[PDB]
Amino acid sequence: MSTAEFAQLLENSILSPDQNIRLTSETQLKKLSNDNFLQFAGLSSQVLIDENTKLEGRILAALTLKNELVSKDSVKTQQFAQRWITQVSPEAKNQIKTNALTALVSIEPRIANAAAQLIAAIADIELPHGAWPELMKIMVDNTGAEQPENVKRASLLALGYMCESADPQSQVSSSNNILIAIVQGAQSTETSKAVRLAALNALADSLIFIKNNMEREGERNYLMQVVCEATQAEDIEVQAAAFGCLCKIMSKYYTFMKPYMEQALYALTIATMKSPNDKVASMTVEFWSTICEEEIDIAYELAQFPQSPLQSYNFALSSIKDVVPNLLNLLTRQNEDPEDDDWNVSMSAGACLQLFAQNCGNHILEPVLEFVEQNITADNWRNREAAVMAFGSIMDGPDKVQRTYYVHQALPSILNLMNDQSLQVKETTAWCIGRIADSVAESIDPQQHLPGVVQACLIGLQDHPKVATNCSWTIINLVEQLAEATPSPIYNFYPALVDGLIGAANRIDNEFNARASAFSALTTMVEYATDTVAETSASISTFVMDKLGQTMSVDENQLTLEDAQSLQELQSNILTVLAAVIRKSPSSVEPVADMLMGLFFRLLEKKDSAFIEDDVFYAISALAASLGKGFEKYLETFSPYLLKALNQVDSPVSITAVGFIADISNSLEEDFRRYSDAMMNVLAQMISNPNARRELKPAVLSVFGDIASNIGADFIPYLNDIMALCVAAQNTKPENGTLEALDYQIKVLEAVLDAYVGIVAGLHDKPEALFPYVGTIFQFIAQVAEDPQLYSEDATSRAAVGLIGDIAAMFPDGSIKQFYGQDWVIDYIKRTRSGQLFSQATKDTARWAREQQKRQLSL
Amino acid sequence: EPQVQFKLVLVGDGGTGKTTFVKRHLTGEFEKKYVATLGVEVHPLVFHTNRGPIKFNVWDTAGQEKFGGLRDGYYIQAQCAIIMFDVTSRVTYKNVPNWHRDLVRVCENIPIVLCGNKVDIKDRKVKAKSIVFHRKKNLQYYDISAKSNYNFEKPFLWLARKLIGDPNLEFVAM
Ligand SMILES: Nc1nc2c(ncn2[C@@H]2O[C@H](COP(=O)(O)OP(=O)(O)O)[C@@H](O)[C@H]2O)c(=O)[nH]1
Ligand SMILES: [Mg+2]
Repeated sequence: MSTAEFAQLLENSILSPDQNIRLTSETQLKKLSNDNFLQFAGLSSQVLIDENTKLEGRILAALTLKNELVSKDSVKTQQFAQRWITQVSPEAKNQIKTNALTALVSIEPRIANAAAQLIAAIADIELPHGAWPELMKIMVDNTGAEQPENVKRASLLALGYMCESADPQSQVSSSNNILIAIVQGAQSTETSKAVRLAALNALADSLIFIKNNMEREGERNYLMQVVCEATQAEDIEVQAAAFGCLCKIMSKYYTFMKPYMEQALYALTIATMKSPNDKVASMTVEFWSTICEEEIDIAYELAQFPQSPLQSYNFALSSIKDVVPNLLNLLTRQNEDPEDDDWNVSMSAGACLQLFAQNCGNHILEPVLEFVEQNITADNWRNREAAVMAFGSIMDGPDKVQRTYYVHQALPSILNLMNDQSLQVKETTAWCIGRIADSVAESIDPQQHLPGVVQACLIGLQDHPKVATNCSWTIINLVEQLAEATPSPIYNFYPALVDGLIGAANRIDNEFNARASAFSALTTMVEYATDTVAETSASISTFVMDKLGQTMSVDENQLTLEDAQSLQELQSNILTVLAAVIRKSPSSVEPVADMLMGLFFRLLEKKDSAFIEDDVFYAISALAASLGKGFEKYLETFSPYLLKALNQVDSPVSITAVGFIADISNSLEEDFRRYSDAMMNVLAQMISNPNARRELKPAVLSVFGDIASNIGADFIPYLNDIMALCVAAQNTKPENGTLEALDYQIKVLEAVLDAYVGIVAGLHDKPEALFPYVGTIFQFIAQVAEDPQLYSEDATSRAAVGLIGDIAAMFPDGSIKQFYGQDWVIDYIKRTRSGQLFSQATKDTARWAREQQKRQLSL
Repeated sequence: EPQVQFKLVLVGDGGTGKTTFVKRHLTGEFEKKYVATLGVEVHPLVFHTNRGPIKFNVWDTAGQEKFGGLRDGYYIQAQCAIIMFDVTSRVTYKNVPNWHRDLVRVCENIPIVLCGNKVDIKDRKVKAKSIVFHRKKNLQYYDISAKSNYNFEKPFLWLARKLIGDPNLEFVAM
C-alpha cells in the first residue's frame, strides 16, 4: 500500500458523505494496524508530512497512530508500548520519529499540534526506557528565543503534552532544565503572544512533573516572578493564562505560598479584582476561590489528622478587609439582558462570596451586612439586586444565632423588594427568600414573617416567568423545612399556595421552566399534605387529571416534533404529581379511579408511549394497592401490560410487577382463585429463566408464599411444582466466595422461608397436602439452625421456630413425631429461647414451639 | 447543497445517554434499552429559527473505550460540541475534564456545552451548584433529561446563538 492510497483511506474515514464509505475505510484502517503494524505506523507518519494530502487527513494520520500508541485503558497501554517497542524496526522507529519532528515544525499550526500529540505518545513509551535520548535536547533547542515563532510554540506545546503524560514522575534529568525552557518562553521579552500563551499553558501542564524543581527555592522564586509579570501583560489571553498558572500552583504547592502572598501576589490580586475589564476580574476571583477551597479542604484534613505537619496560612481569613468589599462591588456587574444565561464576573463574585462565608463564617458578616444595609434601598436596581444577592450568599457558613438575627432585621426590606420595578431584583429576591427557607427556616417567625413570605411568593408566581420559577423553588424549600415543625404553621397557607401553584401550572408555555417548576412544587405540596389539608390535594389531582385529558385530545397529526416534545414534557410533569397523589392520598382519587385508569390506558395505547410507560405502570400499581377489591374491574385490560412488565426480567419494572401480583392476591384474598392459574404459570417461567436479574428469584419465591396463604386449598395443584423450586433453591450454594454472592444466597434462603410460611398457613385445614413435604421443610429449618446469618436474624428465627410449632399443631396423630426428637431441633428451640440475642416476641414463639415439640414425643 | 450547518461532536462516558438524547431530538422516540454505539453515528438535526433553519450534523460518538473507533479523530473540523454525563453517576462526571481536554487539543476554540443528563432520577450524586465548567467564555452547563425532556432545546439554542453570533436568536414555530 502507498502513501496516497493510505491518505485516501484516512480522508474517506471522516470526509465522505457516504456513511458506508466511512465505516468501510475505518474498518480497513483498523485491519491494517492489526495485520501489519510496522507498515501502518510508517504509512501514517508519511501521510502526516505529505503536502499533497488534505489537511484533515494529515491530522487524522497523526491522531490515529497516536491512538494505537497510547490509551485510557492501562492494559492496552502495555500492549501498545510492547507492540511499538518490539514490532517496529529501529530504522522504522527512526523514520517515524523523524517525520513527527518534521510535522512539528510545519507552517500549518493544526498539523504541528497533532504532531505534538504523536510525539508525546511516542515519548510516553520510550523515555522510561532511555530510548529517544535526543528528544529533550531538540525540544529545549527549539524553544530558544531566536528560533522561529511556530517552532517555539509547537515545541512548548509538545513539552507540555509530554510532561502531563509522563507517569507520576520517576524516569528526570539535569542537562536541559525543562523548567527554565518553559518559564523563559513566558518572559515579557517574548514578542509573540502565541509563544507566551504556549509557554504558560505548557507550564500549567508541567506543574506535577516539575515538582523537584518547585521544591528548590531558587527555581521556584524565578518561576513565580515570571508568572506574576505575565499577569500584568497587555494581552488579555496572556493574563488569563498567567492567572491560570497561579491557580494551579496555589492548589498544588500551597505549602510554599506564604512568602509570595506577602511580597507581591496579595497586593496584585487585590488590585486586579477592581479591574474595569470583566474577564480580568473573573481571573482574580477564580484565584481567591481556589484559595478558599483549599483552606476549606485543609481544615477538613486537619480535623481528621490533628497532628498533621500541614498548616493553613489562613489567606482567605486575613484578606476579608480587602477581598470581600471588592467581591461585593463586582456583584453590580450583572447582565442587563434577562435572556442571557451565561456565567459572568458577578456570578463568580457571588460563588466566591459563598465560599468565603463557609470558610470564615461569622467573620464575613460585618463587611457583607454593611454593604447590604447601604444598598438594599439604593436608587439603582444594580445596587438593590447586589444587596439581596449578598444577603442570600451568606445564609450558609455563619452560625445559626447570627443568621437568625440578621434575617429578622432584613426580612421586611427583602420582602418589600418583591414589588420592585426591576425584574432582576425580583428574581434575586425570590431566590434569596428561598435561601433563607433552605438554611434557616426557623428564622421565619410564624406570626410576623411567614404571611409576608407566602404573599411574596404568591406575587412572584404571577410575575415574569423567571421570577415565578424561583418562587416555585422557594415554596418547595418552605414546605420541606416547615412541614416537619411540630406545631406546623405552613398548613395554614396550603390552600393559598396550592391555588397560586395551579395558576402557575396553567401557564400557556414553559418559558424559563415556570411551568415545570410549578408542577414540581405541586408534587411537594402533595408529598407533605396532612389530613387537615385533604381538600387541597383533591384540587391538585382534579387539576392535573383534567390537564392530562387536554394533552391527549390535541390534533396529533398536525403536531411538529417541537410541539410534541413540549407536550410530552408536560405529561411527564403531570405524572410526577399523580404519582405523589396516589402514594400520599390514595383516598382522594378513588372516587374517580375509573377516569384515572381511563387516562392511563389511553397513554399506554399510543405508540411513542416508551418515555412514559414505566411511570404509568408504577402509578397503576400503587393505585391497585389502594383500590383492593375495587381494582378487579381493571385487571383484564391491565393484563398485557403486567405481563410485558413481568417479562422485562432485566428491568426494575419486573420487581414491582411481582409486587403487584402480591398486592392483588392479598386484596382479592379468596377471589384471587380466578387469576391464580395464569399467574402461577407466568411466575414459574420467570424463576427458571437464565436471563432473569438477580432480585427476581427471591421475589418470586416469596410471592408463592403470599399466594398460598391467600388461596388455601386452591394452591394444592401448584404444590408439587413449587416445592421442587424451593428444594432446588434451598440446596443452591453461593455462586462464589464474596460477600455479595453470600448475601444473595441468604436473600434466596429468606425467600424460601416466606414460601414455606405461606404454604403452611395456607394448608392449615389440609395437612394431608403438606404431609409429604414436612421432611424437606425440616431440611430447610436445619439450614436456618446452622447458618448464623439466618438464625441470628430475630425475624428469621421467630419464623423458623414458628414453623416447627405450627407444623406440629397440624399433625396431632403422631405421623411426623420423628422430626421432633432430634438433637438439633431441641437445641435450636432452646437457643431461640435463651439469651438477650432474640426479642420477647421470638422467645414466646420458641416457648410455644417447645410445648408442641414436647406433646409430640409423648404421642 | 449549501446551507447553514455545523458539525457537532457529542462525547461522554458510556451509558450517560448521548444516543438517547439525539434520537429524541431526531424522531421523538425515547429509547429504553442500552445499545452501545460502535465508533460513531451521524445524524442531522434541523432547528427552525427566526433566521431560518440551522442544521447540526451531530456525530454521536462511542463512550466505551472498547468501542471508541477513531476516538478524537472524529473531532477533526468540529465547530461545536456537547459533553454529556450522568447526574446519577459520579465517575462519568469525573471523566468530564478529560473529554474536554481531548476536544480542545483537536478543536482549539469551539463552543462547548456540558450536559448533566438523567435529572429525572430521584437522587442525583452531582449537584448543579458544584459545577464550575461553564465559567469561561465559550462554555456552558445545563441540567437535562432525555426522558422528561427538561431543558430539551437549551443546549442547541445556546450553541446556535454562539455559532451565528446572535444572542437573541430564537427557535420559532415553523
Ligand atoms: N431515566 C433516564 N434514563 C435515561 C436518560 N437518558 C438516557 N437514559 C437511559 O440510559 C441508557 C443510556 O443509553 P445510551 O443513550 O445508549 O447511552 P450512550 O452510550 O451515552 O449513547 C438507556 O437505557 C436510556 O434509556 C434520562 O434522561 N433519564
Ligand atoms: Mg450511544
